[PDB]
Amino acid sequence: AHAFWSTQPVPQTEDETEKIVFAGPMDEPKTVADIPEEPYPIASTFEWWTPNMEAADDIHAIYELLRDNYVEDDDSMFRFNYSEEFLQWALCPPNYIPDWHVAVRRKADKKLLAFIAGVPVTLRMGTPKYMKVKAQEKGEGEEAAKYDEPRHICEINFLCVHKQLREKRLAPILIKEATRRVNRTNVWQAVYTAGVLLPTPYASGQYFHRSLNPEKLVEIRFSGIPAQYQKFQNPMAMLKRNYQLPSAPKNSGLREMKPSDVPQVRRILMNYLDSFDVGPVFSDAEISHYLLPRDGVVFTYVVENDKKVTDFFSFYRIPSTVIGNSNYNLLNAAYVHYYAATSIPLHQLILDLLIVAHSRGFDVCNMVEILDNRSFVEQLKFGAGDGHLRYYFYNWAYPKIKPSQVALVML
Ligand SMILES: CCCCCCCCCCCCCC(=O)SCCNC(=O)CCNC(=O)[C@H](O)C(C)(C)COP(=O)(O)OP(=O)(O)OC[C@H]1O[C@@H](n2cnc3c(N)ncnc32)[C@H](O)[C@@H]1OP(=O)(O)O
Ligand SMILES: N[C@@H](CC(=O)N1C[C@H](CO)[C@@H](c2ccc(Cl)cc2)C1)Cc1ccc(Cl)cc1
Ligand SMILES: [Mg+2]
Repeated sequence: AHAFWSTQPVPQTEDETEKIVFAGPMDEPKTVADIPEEPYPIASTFEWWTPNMEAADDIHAIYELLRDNYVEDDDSMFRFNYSEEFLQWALCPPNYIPDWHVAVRRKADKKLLAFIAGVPVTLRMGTPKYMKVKAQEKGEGEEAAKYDEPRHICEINFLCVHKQLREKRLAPILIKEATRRVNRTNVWQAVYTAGVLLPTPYASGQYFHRSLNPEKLVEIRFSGIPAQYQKFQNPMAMLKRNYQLPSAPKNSGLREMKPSDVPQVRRILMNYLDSFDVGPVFSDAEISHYLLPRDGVVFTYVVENDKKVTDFFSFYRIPSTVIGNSNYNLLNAAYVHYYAATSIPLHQLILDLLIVAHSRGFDVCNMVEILDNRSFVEQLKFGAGDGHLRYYFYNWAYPKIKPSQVALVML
């Protein structure tokens, strides 16, 4: 049933998954020297391209391909519209590897036809806690601990084939070539998410959305006036009132993050992310890159009291194209990013996120049920969205975990 995924070092079924007991590689160990030097053979109308992410024109070409051809909802009403500043940020973290960004262009006119991006990530991905307990009961603790050290692997994102080229087996070709370039750098595992079911996820979670400007959301048909609001004489006035927020953060001590906060934010974040089975390890340079505010892209606030940072939150912006509408071009969405709470309940920290996002003119706040995102769904009036986000590894055997054991945000 899967002519491509069946030939790959991934678990092939849930049954196979269900009997994985320790973290570790799927495949034959191999070396750099075994991997072909030359790009995979490709059709003569196409050519491989490595974009230069320091070139505005290169960023622009990837921007247009995604604007027109990246992920839509199931009803083809909204399509993500990552900005060029956002792509620069997401594709170029500290020590990114230019060769990991793989594109296919049409020779004759250099039109971008397909893209896939790999970036480095330092990931904890050793045997999960629940399996380590089982291991102890079996007498098997050393085997369970073998791959505990964080690993420098590849995070794959932004896979996109132009609509005119769909269903011609281009996506496997891109994935093979990314894999080759990554292996040529002595990296053998990757982590990726998708909103579709593939062989075979190690975790799955729901999406959640929090209305910030319900009037606009109803106008563009992101949201309905739900059926129980009909019994009311005036449905929408009641909807704004339900979703209203304070004008200003309720935590005094709340202020935008600045560069001098990098060490403290690193510490509180890493201490928190430790509680999860799969989770990134960030250097100070990586905290600076992913969390310092950047206009239009990422927004980060710390709670500082008595000169020390005790809590923080971050969210990032992605507008979506509204594919049908008359009145509105764009849905301005805020996505919960990393955070850490040590002084106040997480719900009270995130409420200030919703307040800031609303003040700065976002329409909806969005998140997946990773991290401790559940602990605040009901008080903060999030509702579940459609479908599920699935988390995957390439060349890594891994026991199924709850999404509440996952701490990697994928942009
Ligand atoms: C060590 C380093 C390893 C590095 C690599 C690690 C693996 C990275 C894996 C990539 C992680 C990406 C993470 C993200 O970015 S997920 C975001 C994916 N992008 C979108 O959904 C944007 C809109 N859609 C498209 O652009 C195209 O429909 C895509 C490109 C998705 C497929 O193109 P098309 O529709 O023209 O199809 P095809 O004929 O060329 O190919 C059909 C084959 O492709 C398999 N397929 C379909 N969708 C996905 C998908 N989302 N992940 C992996 N495989 C996918 C499918 O099951 C089939 O194989 P098999 O079922 O026949 O076997
Ligand atoms: N490789 C994936 C990256 C991803 O997992 N995302 C990227 C989306 C934007 O940052 C994020 C997301 C978060 C909250 C909600 Cl409600 C929807 C999508 C989840 C591709 C993908 C992109 C969009 C969607 Cl909906 C699902 C999957
Ligand atoms: Mg294709």
